[PDB]
Amino acid sequence: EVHHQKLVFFAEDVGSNKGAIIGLMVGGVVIA
Amino acid sequence: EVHHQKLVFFAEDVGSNKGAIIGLMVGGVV
Amino acid sequence: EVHHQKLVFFAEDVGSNKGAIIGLMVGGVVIA
Amino acid sequence: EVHHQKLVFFAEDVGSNKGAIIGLMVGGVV
Amino acid sequence: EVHHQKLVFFAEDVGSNKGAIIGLMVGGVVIA
Amino acid sequence: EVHHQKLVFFAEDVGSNKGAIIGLMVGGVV
Amino acid sequence: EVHHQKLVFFAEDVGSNKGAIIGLMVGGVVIA
Amino acid sequence: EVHHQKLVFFAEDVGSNKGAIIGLMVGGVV
Amino acid sequence: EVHHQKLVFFAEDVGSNKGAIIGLMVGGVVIA
Amino acid sequence: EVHHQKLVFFAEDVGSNKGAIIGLMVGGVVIA
Amino acid sequence: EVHHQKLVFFAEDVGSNKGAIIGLMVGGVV
Amino acid sequence: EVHHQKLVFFAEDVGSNKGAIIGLMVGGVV
Amino acid sequence: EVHHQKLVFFAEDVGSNKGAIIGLMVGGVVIA
Amino acid sequence: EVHHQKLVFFAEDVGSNKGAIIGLMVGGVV
Amino acid sequence: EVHHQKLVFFAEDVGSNKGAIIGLMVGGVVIA
Amino acid sequence: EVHHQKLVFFAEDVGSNKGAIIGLMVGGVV
Repeated sequence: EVHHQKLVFFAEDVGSNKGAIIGLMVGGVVIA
Repeated sequence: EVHHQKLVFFAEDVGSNKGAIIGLMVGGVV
Repeated sequence: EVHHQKLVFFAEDVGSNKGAIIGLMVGGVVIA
Repeated sequence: EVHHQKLVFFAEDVGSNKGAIIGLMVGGVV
Repeated sequence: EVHHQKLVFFAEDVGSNKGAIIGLMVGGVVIA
Repeated sequence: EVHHQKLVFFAEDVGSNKGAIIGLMVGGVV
Repeated sequence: EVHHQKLVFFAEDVGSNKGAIIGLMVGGVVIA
Repeated sequence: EVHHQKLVFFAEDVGSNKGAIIGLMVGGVV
Repeated sequence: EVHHQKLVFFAEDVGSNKGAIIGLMVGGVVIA
Repeated sequence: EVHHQKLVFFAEDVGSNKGAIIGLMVGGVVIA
Repeated sequence: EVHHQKLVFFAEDVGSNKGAIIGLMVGGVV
Repeated sequence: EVHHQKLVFFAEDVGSNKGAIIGLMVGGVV
Repeated sequence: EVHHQKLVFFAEDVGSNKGAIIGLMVGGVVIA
Repeated sequence: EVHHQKLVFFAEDVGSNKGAIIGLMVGGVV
Repeated sequence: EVHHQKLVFFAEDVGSNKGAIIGLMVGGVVIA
Repeated sequence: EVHHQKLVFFAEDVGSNKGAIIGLMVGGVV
């Protein structure tokens, strides 16, 4: 089947927003 | 044959926003 | 066959907007 | 066989604007 | 087949506008 | 086979417009 | 086959006009 | 078909006049 | 602090002159 | 502190020149 | 100091003359 | 504290040239 | 503190050059 | 305090070169 | 100590060069 | 603090020059 990628991230604030470190490293290898 | 690549981030501030570290690294070889 | 890449980022600040560090690096390699 | 590339960013303010750091660097080598 | 790229950025300044940093660097190469 | 390239920015001001720093550098070589 | 490039920039100034930094440097070359 | 290149900038005028810094350096050669 | 950009392109034609496709689209903007 | 970028590409055509595809898309952004 | 921008193209001429395609669209504005 | 970025590619021919596909897309968001 | 990034690719063809598919995608994200 | 990022590829042809798939995806967040 | 990264790949031919699929996916995450 | 940006391409011809397809699109926004 064809590649289906879904990445959902939620980051809500209710007083003092800061922000954390979020790193998404996606790697794919294949022939042709 | 559809390649559905959906990347969504939901950020909502209520008091005072600062700044998050969002790093999206997508690498593909064919 | 049909590439559908969609990146949607929501940044709704109701208090004081600052500035987040977002880096979108997508790399594709394919033999023509 | 269409290449649908949609990049949408929603930046809303209701108090004070500053300056976010968003970098979109995509590389496609065919 | 056919490339359809759509970049949409929303900036709703309601308080006191300033200025954000947005870099759009799309690199595409193909052998003709 | 129309290469649809739409680049749209919506900057609104109802307080005190200033100056956003946006750089659009699309590079394509066939 | 045919390039349909459209750049639309909306800048409101209901509060007070100023001056945004908008750099439009798109480069497209094809072998002849 | 014909190359449909459209560059449009819409600036409002309600507050104190000033001037935006736009650099339209689009390069397209075959 | 000071931009020192230099583009040097060497193209020899000892066999037969033709026509290379060189696209120079550098964009540099700074907030004022 | 200070950026020093140097891109050097060597193309020594001795047989029969044609044309290669080389895309240099450097994207750099920074809050001032 | 002063902005040192240098653009030099050195094309030789030994065989049959023709003509290269150079698109110099450098955009720099503050 | 210098940021040294050196990118060098050596393409040598002694028979017949064609056309390689090299794409260098780097993104630095500070 | 001092970044030293060097990418050196060697491609010496003594027979018949064709065309390899090389994609260099480096992404860096850091809070200013 | 030096970040030595050295990436080297040695491709040598003797008869007839074709085209290898070289994909380097380096992503780092801090 | 400071990050020292060294990647060396050899690909030599002696008759009929082809080329294999080599994908290097490096990912690093850290705070500030 | 001089921003050294050196872009140099060495294209030689001793057989029969044609046309390389090179696209240099550097985007920098401060």
